[PDB]
Amino acid sequence: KITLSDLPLREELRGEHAYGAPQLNVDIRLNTNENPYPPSEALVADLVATVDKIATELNRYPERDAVELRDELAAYITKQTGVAVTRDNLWAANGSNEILQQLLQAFGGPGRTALGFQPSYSMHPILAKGTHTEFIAVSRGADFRIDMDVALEEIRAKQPDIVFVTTPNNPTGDVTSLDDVERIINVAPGIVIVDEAYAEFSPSPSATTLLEKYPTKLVVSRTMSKAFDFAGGRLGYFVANPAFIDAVMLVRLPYHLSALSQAAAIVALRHSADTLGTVEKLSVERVRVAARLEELGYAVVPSESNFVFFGDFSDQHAAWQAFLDRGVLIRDVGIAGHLRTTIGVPEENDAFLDAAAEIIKLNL
Amino acid sequence: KITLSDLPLREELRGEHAYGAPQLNVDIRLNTNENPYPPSEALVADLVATVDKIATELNRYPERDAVELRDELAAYITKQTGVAVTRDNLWAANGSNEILQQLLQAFGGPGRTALGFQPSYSMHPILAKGTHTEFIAVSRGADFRIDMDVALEEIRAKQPDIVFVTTPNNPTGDVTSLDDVERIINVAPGIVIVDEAYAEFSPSPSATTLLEKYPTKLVVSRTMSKAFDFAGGRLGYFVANPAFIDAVMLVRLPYHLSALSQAAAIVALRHSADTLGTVEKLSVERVRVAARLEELGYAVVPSESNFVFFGDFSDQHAAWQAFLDRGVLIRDVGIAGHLRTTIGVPEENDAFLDAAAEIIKLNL
Repeated sequence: KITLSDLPLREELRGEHAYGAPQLNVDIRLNTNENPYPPSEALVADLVATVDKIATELNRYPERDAVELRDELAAYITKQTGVAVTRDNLWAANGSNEILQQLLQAFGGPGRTALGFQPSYSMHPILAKGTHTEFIAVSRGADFRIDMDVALEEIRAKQPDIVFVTTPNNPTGDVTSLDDVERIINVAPGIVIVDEAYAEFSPSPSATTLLEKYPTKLVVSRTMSKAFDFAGGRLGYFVANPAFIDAVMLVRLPYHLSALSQAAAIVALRHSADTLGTVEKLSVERVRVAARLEELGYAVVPSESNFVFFGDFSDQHAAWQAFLDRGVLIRDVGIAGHLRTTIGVPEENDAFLDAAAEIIKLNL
Repeated sequence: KITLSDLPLREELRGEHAYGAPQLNVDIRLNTNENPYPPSEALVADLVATVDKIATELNRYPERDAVELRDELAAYITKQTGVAVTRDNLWAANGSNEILQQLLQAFGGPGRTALGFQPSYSMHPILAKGTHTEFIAVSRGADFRIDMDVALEEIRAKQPDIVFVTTPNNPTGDVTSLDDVERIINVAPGIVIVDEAYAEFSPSPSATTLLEKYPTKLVVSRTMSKAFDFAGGRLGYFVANPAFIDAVMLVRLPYHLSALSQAAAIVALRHSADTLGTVEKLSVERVRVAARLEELGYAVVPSESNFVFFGDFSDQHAAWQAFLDRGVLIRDVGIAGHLRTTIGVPEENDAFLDAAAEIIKLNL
C-alpha cells in the first residue's frame, strides 16, 4: 500500500486540501448561486435537436477557435451592455475558472502578483496559487464595500501585475461603481480583471463601457453559470481588446472547448430573452428574502446579486449546519458571523425563511 | 488598435505562435489522427435520449468528481487491458491535454524538468513550457525508435522529474516494448507518464500491466479522441495508483468536466465494442497505405497506429501544399523531409494514394 506522501508531489502542495465547497443533492439548494429555474422546455427541445444534428461529427475535433460561439456572445454583449463588440473582442472557455486560469498564465505566473479585495471570490486566490501567482489580499471596509483610499494606496505601493475587482461582489453583494473602477484602473500598472459574474442582476452599467478607454489594461470576465442558468454547461468568457485574445491563444489548451459545449452554449444564447426573465423573478424574491431576514432580526448586507449575505452568529458554521438539519443548504464562506444564501424559487425561499425564523431563536 | 507588445504579457510568450493545424475545409481530412468513421446510429440515438434526460439539470453545477464516468472508464480499462481497476484508479479531464497539464502542475512546474524522446508528440514540450516545466529533448535513433542506451544514459545524468514515453509514438508510429518501458521506469527518479493515446491500435499489452509493479512512478495516459471515435467530446483520462488521483485533485479546476461531457462519454463507453470494431479495418488500411507508399518509392517508417510517417522531401511544406492542392489535408509535423498522413476510410486512402503518386514525380 502507498499514499500521496510516497509520490513526488511538489512540496508546496503537501498538506493542501482540494477546493471542496459542499455539493449535496438535498431538496433545498441555496448554496452555489445557481439559477434555481431548470432550463425551459423550449431550450431543452432545441438542445436535443441540435445534438441530433451534430452528434455524427463527434469523431472530429471541434472548431478550435469557437468562432460561432464568440459571434453569438458578442451579439449578446452588444445588446446587453450597449457596447458594440465582435468575436474579436470575445474569448470563451470552460467556465470562468479556465478563463481566469488562462489570463493568469499569460499575465501572472512566477515572479508576479495578483491583488484582490477580501472578502471576495473563493476561486481567485486558489487560481492565483494554482498558476504560481502570488496573491495579495487587501481588506474591504466595515460595510464590506471596497475601501477606496486603502485600495489605491495599496495598488500604488505594491504595483500588482493583476488586480481583481468583483462587481457585484461574491459574497457581499455590492457593486463597485464604474468611477471607482476607473480610479483603480488608473493606478494599476499591469491588468485589471473585472469579474462581472453577477452583472445581469444589477441595473448598473457593465465595465465593458470602459474598454474603449483602457484597451491595454482592462479585461471583463463573465459567465453563463448564474443569471444565464447554465452552470452545468461550464461556459465562461471575457470581453476585451482583440490583443488579449491573441495573448490567451498562446496559453490555451488546443481544442479546450468541446463540440457539445460550443453547441449547447449557442442554443442557450438564442434562448436568452426567455431565460433572462428569471433575473426579474429573482430580484423580487431577493427583496422579499432580505426584508424578511431584517424583520426577524438578522444583520443583512444590501445586495445587487442573486444572494444575500447575513449575520451575526457567534459560530456561523453551527448556524450553517442548523440550516442543513432543516433541509436548507446555504453557504459558509468562512467569514466570521455571516452566511450567504442564494435566492431560489418562492417555495425554497419560504423554507429558508422558516428555518431562519427558528434558528435566530437558538442564538447560535 | 494596440499590439501584443503593449500588453504586459510574460516575456517567454513574446514572439510565440499559437499551436494548431490549419482548419481547412477540404474533402479529404487526414491531418489529426481522428477515427474517420462517424459515431454509430445506435450511439447517437442513445446520446440524444440521454440529453433529453439530463438537460433539465444544466442550471446546476455538474457532479464535481465525475464518479459515474470514472466507474465506466474503469470497467472499460479492466476489460480492454485485462487489469482490474476501479474508479479510484481513474481520472478524467477535458482531453489528454488537460490530463497532462494537471499532471505537470502537480509533479512538474517551476524548478523541475520533463524529458521526452524527440520526435514525439508536439504538446508534451508545449505543455511543459506552459506549466513552467523545463523540457529535455533526447533524440530517438535513426530508425526513429527510442535509442535505449542514450535514453538510459540521459535519464541517469539529468535525473528528470517527469519522463514521457509515447507508445505507439506520434508521429512515427512505433511501439516501445514494455521491457524497454520497464528499463526507463527503473532509471527514472520521479514519475513516468506513458502516453497511450493510440494503445487501442496495437495488439501489444498496455502499460497498465506495469501499474501493480511501479505504483509510485507510473501513470498511463489515455484518450477517447482517437480509436474511441470521440475527439469532439474532448475526453482524456489516466490510469494509475489512487494516490495520483489525490494529487491531481489539488490542482484541477473544480467542475472542470461538464454535465454534457460526462454524460456523452458515458454513452460512448457503453457502445465501445461496436465503435472499437473500426480499429480492425483501420489497421489493415494502414498496412495497405504504407505498402503502396513504399511501392511508389517513398521512405516509410513502420507504424503500429492509424497513421503513417513518410519522406524524404527536399521541402515537405511544399509537398504538403501539393497534397492540399489535390484536396488532401495531411499533417506537416515540423520534421524536415517528412509528413504524417492519418488513415481514413478506404476511398479517402485511395485519394491520398492517388495524390501521393502524382507528387513523387514532382521531386518536391
